[PDB]
Amino acid sequence: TDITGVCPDRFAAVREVFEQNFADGGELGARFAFAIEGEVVVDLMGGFADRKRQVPFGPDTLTALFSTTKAVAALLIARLVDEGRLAYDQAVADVWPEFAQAGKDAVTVEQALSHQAGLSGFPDETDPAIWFDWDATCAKLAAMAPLFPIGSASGYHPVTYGYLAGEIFRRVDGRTMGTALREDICEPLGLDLWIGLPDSEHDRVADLMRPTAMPQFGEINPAVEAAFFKPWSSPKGAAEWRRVEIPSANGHATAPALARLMGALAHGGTLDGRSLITPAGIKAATAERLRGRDLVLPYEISWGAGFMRNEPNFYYGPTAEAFGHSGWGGSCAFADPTRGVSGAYVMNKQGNALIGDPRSVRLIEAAYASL
Repeated sequence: TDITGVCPDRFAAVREVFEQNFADGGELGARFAFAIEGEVVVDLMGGFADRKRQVPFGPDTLTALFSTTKAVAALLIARLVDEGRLAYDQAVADVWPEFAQAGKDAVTVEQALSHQAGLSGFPDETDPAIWFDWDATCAKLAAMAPLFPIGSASGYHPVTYGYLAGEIFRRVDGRTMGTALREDICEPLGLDLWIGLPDSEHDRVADLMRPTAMPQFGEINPAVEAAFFKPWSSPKGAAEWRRVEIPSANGHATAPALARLMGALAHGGTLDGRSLITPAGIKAATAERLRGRDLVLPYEISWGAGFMRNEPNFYYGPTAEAFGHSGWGGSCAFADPTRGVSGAYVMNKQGNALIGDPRSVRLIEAAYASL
């Protein structure tokens, strides 16, 4: 396997681990980026963008991020709160009056973003194309009765979270998340990161290789059932799925784009001299809302306001208070404000680890062991 990119002598262990991930068919293509105070210092590429292995996974290759996108949604909300346009303990119904139905009139923003609001999936018969109709999806969520109580256990919302976060954002900011992301962050800072991908970018999107075997969920319950095991649990063709905005699942990016964005959260909220958020705003967004066994993801999880915190599983390295989010098949992006570092692993061969895919964990551990 030809590994290319930048990797200083200080991070030689990262290149070694990266090369080993490609051994014995562990990859199709992948990119790993590691940043110190917002500056990308490691950016390695290997393998192929296409299932035929005829096209290199290269500098402009975009990949679907799946739930790694949720870290971007969380940041966009965190900015609204930091700007004083929204408060984490504000009732969702205050900005989205229709949400008050079925007893949800007191659910707060931070409760929704930490998977407490009981809307992990639709339990009842649902058209599987509803997800392509933003208004119909939000209307169904607004009318839905929660599947479990606030402040009991989190029950990860794999798809619905993007509509909860996105609609709160839209009603407060005015723009969609993807539009604000592009206008306020990605265009000015030159980040190759998108929610809602125009057709002109589709030719550089990597093929995906679907998992060899299903992930091993925990005990069945109505939340995991609705979230993952219905005919309608997941979202028409590949181009429309790219074009629309699904802030829980359909972001597209390169690994350095995510490492730079999370790097700003690791470096006082500033990226290339531009303040995205205050330190106070970062601290408010990442504070633990609750911790314990998740009803949907088969893990003990400490949730911030949409960010996954690192303890107790340490899939983002050794710092307990680091944070980020991981994606279906193995991608991830994280920030460590304590050490000032950030990183992202973006690949197109999907594994069956819902979080903590060992390809990403080994790379992050090698990066930290190089510090």
